[PDB]
Amino acid sequence: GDFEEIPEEYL
Amino acid sequence: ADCGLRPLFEKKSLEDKTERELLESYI
Amino acid sequence: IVEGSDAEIGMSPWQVMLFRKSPQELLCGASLISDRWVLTAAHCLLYPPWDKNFTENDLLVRIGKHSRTRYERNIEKISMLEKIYIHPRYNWRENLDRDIALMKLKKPVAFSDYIHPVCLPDRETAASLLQAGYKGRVTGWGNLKEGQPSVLQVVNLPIVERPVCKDSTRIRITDNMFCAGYKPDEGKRGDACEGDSGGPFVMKSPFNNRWYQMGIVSWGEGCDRDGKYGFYTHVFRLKKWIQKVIDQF
Ligand SMILES: N=C(N)c1ccc(CNC(=O)[C@@H]2CCCN2C(=O)CCC2CCCCC2)cc1
Ligand code: NA
Ligand code: NA
Repeated sequence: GDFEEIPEEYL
Repeated sequence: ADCGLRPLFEKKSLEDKTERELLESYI
Repeated sequence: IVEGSDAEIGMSPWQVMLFRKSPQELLCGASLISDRWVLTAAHCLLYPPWDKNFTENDLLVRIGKHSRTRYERNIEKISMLEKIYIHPRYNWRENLDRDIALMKLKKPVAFSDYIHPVCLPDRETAASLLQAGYKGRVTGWGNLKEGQPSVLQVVNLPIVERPVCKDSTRIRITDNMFCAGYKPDEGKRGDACEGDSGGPFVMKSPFNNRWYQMGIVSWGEGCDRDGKYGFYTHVFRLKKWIQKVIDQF
């Protein structure tokens, strides 16, 4: 849930 | 090699707030 | 972690968070044992009764973290998995015997003030330190009770003698496990919990002042229940397998 979005680069 | 030595504690000779609890149990 | 406290910055620089890509969420704890290898609980990855079978591409490891939810820019490092290695005699069918797995990183992580590996025990350190009454330390971002913490939590817990471990449960306990926790009348309390899985139980050697990971958070009935104890994978017992895997991969 409540997680800050990570850099799209790591996905 | 360098394992298990924390840059912000052991490497600076600083102790964290509760590690002595562990030491004191090692009787 | 139940009845622990907020970690100090840098207090557990080997702490790793296993993180789901989609939906993005914490899955488990883990530990850094070198610049390219992470250690965790097998059940973090493979548990068929819950239809859990993650593969490399499902997952990331986040290293150097303190806050649970925040993206800690310029401090955490996030890594992709090359390969997951599960103990081949991991007993998910009965009691979680040999609850251990390695994860190899696609690229090595850079050490820093917040990122540093933990030592794995040698037979003598293990024999020295794995005694009833001797306290270790467990860390994690799991449940605060049977909600969830803002930052990494820490709690120190005594190793419990094996007959008390055995007599607290109906599960069949093996030599590849140990249990830890205060007895009901000992006054103090604390435990690992859901979410703490795969994280390290560590001890500071009095012989050379280094931290060793003696255990992996594995299982428990409830969290911080009176007369119940947290169970941990015995890392030294399975070191042979560890060394094999790393030695040949
Ligand atoms: N210290 C604690 N109290 C603690 C620590 C970690 C965990 C998370 N682990 C788990 O939830 C594991 C996964 C399979 C069922 N499970 C359990 O703990 C329930 C009891 C298990 C059931 C399978 C045989 C071994 C004991 C749960 C509790
Ligand atoms: Na029993
Ligand atoms: Na308990």
